[PDB]
This record gives sequence, structure tokens and C-alpha cells, in this order.
Amino acid sequence: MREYKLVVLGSGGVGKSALTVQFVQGIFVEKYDPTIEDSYRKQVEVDAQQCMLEILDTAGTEAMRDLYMKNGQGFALVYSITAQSTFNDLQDLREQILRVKDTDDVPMILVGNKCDLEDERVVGKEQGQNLARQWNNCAFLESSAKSKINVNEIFYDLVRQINR
Amino acid sequence: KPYEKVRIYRMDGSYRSVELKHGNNTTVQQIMEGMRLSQETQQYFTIWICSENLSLQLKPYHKPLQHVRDWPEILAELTNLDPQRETPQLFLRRDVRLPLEVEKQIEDPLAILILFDEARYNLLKGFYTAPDAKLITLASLLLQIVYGNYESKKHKQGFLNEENLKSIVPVTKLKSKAPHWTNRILHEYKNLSTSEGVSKEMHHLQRMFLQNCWEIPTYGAAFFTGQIFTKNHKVIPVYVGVNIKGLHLLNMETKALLISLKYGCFMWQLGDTDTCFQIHSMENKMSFIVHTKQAGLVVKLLMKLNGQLM
Ligand SMILES: Nc1nc2c(ncn2[C@@H]2O[C@H](COP(=O)(O)OP(=O)(O)NP(=O)(O)O)[C@@H](O)[C@H]2O)c(=O)[nH]1
Ligand SMILES: C[C@H](NC(=O)c1ccccc1/N=C\c1c(O)ccc2ccccc12)c1ccccc1
Ligand SMILES: [Mg+2]
Repeated sequence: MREYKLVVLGSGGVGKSALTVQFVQGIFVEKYDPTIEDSYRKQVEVDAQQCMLEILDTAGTEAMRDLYMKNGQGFALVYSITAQSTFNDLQDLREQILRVKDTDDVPMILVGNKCDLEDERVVGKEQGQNLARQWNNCAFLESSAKSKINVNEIFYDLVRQINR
Repeated sequence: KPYEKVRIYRMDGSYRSVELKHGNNTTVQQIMEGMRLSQETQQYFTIWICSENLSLQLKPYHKPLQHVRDWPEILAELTNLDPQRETPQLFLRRDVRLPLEVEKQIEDPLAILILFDEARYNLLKGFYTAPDAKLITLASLLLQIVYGNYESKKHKQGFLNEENLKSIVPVTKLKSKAPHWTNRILHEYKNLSTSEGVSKEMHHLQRMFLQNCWEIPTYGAAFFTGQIFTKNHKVIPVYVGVNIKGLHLLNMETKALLISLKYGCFMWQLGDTDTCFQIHSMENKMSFIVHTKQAGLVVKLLMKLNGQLM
């Protein structure tokens, strides 16, 4: 059974923990408890093979980013469609990963989280799609940790990218 | 920014980093508050300190990082191991004092998944002795939980190889007995998936697994290491299991259940120097002595868990 080191990155409050806990444990985290560093393990089936995911749920700010990026095989870059600042911050993370990895060929997915908060949307779906295209046709999903939309697909897509 | 932190592990190898607000003087109580647990989730669990050959449940007042610091001295006091192989880690695990009656109360999905993960760890390590039937039921529930719904096309033939069997049967049964169970496991697996009366909610399937574990004699046991001498005088390394049900001896090598005694059916006596304890099986003409530098801890826990029954 192949091991996959996945890293969930993004600014404070975007729902990195919520997405990870929903995927791994099938629970929605209501309380906002700022993460220091949490690691989760989950066996999944992707393309007819059993995969052991090690998911690193990171802090919204710094510490061990360069280390996470050196060790990590795949990266979920999460913003909240509710908070423009969290979308703006992801450019720096994208560039940092490519720098540390020293290649543009890095398994990565852009995730617009909290898509259940349609009314409170500050960042448009098209603006998300626009950013992903700019990132060398990067994978893109709008997700909800609460509604359980495209939660599993975030982690499945990274495993598929690592396998190529 | 210059704050100290510690990783609290679970049996699956996952961890949560917790800020140490008082450095190495931070208590179990303060660390437990630092976890992402409600009081509904928290009351069933506590911090353990564990290396490969010694596991201790810590109390709310204990300072876990000082136990990490003093681990070589603790090993020297409680064991005959060499400290080179043992750097300890901190774990969130079931409180050994948790009554089975209270655990049967639990509806909280997070509490259930933590108890489930720990139960599965003990099953796969071979610390649960149960008939082939019980083990096959547990194996079927792990297939539903881990692999999802049975599909003839995926699971019928050439699926339950040793790789897949390793994750659903005890390591003690994997090579010899498990291969003959494969058809009976898959049958119960199919029966689960195609039964619309059996909830496929994760916490429901996990509670079903636990339900089957609650009837196992050693369930929720704290394990200690010792030796017994046979009556010519062959040394047998043993695990001493103490839980809310009673005392259990496993052969250390094979994990075979040598004896299981319920509270009210046996008495204990602590040796003069906490290096051994004697068990007398009330109305069973049977007596044995376990040699262990953990003898003091074993009797202390027997007294607490026996005393807990009212
Ligand atoms: N409605 C809704 N709320 C969400 C969603 N995802 C997260 N939240 C909420 O947003 C808050 C922050 O979520 P959390 O996972 O802690 O964010 P984080 O990115 O892990 N924060 P940090 O970087 O500090 O660790 C919580 O109150 C959580 O319930 C979502 O998809 N929908
Ligand atoms: C861990 C042990 N002490 C206790 O936890 C302790 C606390 C109060 C009463 C009695 C105790 N000793 C038995 C145990 C128990 O009651 C409950 C659970 C246990 C689990 C595993 C092993 C033992 C015990 C210790 C050892 C070395 C240095 C400090 C502390
Ligand atoms: Mg978080």
C-alpha cells in the first residue's frame, strides 16, 4: 500500500481543518480552533488501488513551511470564497512551493472553500477558475466542509496527480 | 512565537500539536484542554506515555514532559529493558477506569472513532482472544468501514490476499488460520452491505465494531510485562492485562490467553518489594505468582477497578 504525503495550506479561517476532518472523520468542525500542526491518516481507494494518505493540516500563519513543502508530495491551496485576503495570499504559497521543489511539475489543487455560503461570496467562481488556468492549468474545485461537496475529490485529485 | 508545543499521538499514527502554556510543568489536564475535544468527548480519554515496551496512563496532575525527561529512570524502576531503544511519545487513549456501562452510553461520533481506532489497533496486534466466529464478524465490519460496500466484481475473488487480510485480522492468525476464513468474512461482508436494516453511517458501523469488542475479556486492558514459572521450572514471559472486568494473562510470544479472572472470583497479594504479586482464584484450587517490577502498578489498578464495582 503506497504512502501519500498531502499538505493542506492557506491563510487562517479558510477551513483547512474543517475539510481535512470532514474527509478523514466524516465530522464538521463548528468551533474555530487555530491549528498549530495536525497529522491525519486515512486509507482510501483511488483508481482501483488502496492508498494510505498522510494529511498535514497546517497553521494559517508561520515556522515549518519550507520543511512541509520539501517533504509534501501534493498540496491543497485553500481560500474562503468569503474572504478576498485568503485568495490574494495563495499566489505567495504557489511560488514558494515551486521554489522549494525547484520544478513547476508539483501536484497541487486550488480549493475555494465555504461554497455553501453562496450569499457571503466575495470571490467569484470565475476568478478562481482564472487563477487556476494562470497556474499552468492547475486543478480547481469549489468545496464545502459543511455540505460535503467536492471534499473527497480534493484528496483523490492530488493522489492521481502524484501517480502521473 | 517562542511557545513550546508537543505532539499527542493516537494509535493510527495521527497526532495533534498542543501548546505547552507552562513548558515541561504543563499538566495532563492543561494538555487535555488544549485538544479539540468537547467535555462530551474528553471524559472517556486521557494522556498515556508509551515506548515500545512500556505504556503508562498518566493522571490529570502528572507533568507528561517530565515523564519523557525521566523515562530512562522510569524504565530502570519498572522494567529490565535498556533505555537506548525507548524514547517515549504521548498518546490520547481510553481511560482504563472507563466503566463499560458508561462507554455503552456514548453517541458522540469523535469519541466513537477514537475508541474504534484503539480497539482496531488491539485486534490487529493480537491482544483480543475471541472465537474464529467473533474475529470473522470484526473482519467483516472493518471491510465495510475501510473498503465501503461489497461488490462481487471487486471483492469476490483475488481480493483477500495477505496484504488486505493483514488490516482486518489479528497478526497472530494472519499466516495460519485467517486464509481459511476468507469465504466466511466475504459472506458476512456481503450480508452487511446488502442489509438496508444495518446503518452505513461511519459512527454506527464503528459502534457495531465496538459492540463486538465489549464482550472480549481483555477489552480496554492496560498491559504490563512479567514472567511466571511453570511447575520443570520453565520461565514464561507474560502480558498482565488489567481492565474493568478483571485480570488476564497472555503468553507474551503467542498472545495466547493463559487465564482470565473476573473481579469477585480471585484475590491478589503484593510481594514484599513490589517485584511480584500472587493471584489466588477464589473457589478454584488455583494459585500463581507473576514476577514484574510493575507489580505495584498492577495491584494498585486491580484495587481501583475492583473497588469501582458497586
Ligand atoms: N459554513 C462553513 N463554515 C466552514 C467551512 N469550513 C470551515 N468553516 C468554519 O470556518 C471556521 C474556521 O475553519 P477551520 O477549519 O478551523 O479553518 P483553518 O483554515 O483550519 N484555520 P487555521 O489556519 O487557524 O488552522 C470554523 O468556524 C469552521 O466551522 C465550510 O465549508 N462552510
Ligand atoms: C502510571 C503510574 N501511576 C498512576 O498512573 C497511578 C495514579 C494514581 C493511582 C495509582 C496509579 N498507578 C496505577 C495505575 C492507575 O491507577 C491507573 C491507570 C494505570 C495505567 C497504567 C499503569 C498504571 C496505572 C506512575 C508510574 C511512574 C511514575 C508516576 C506514575
Ligand atoms: Mg486549522
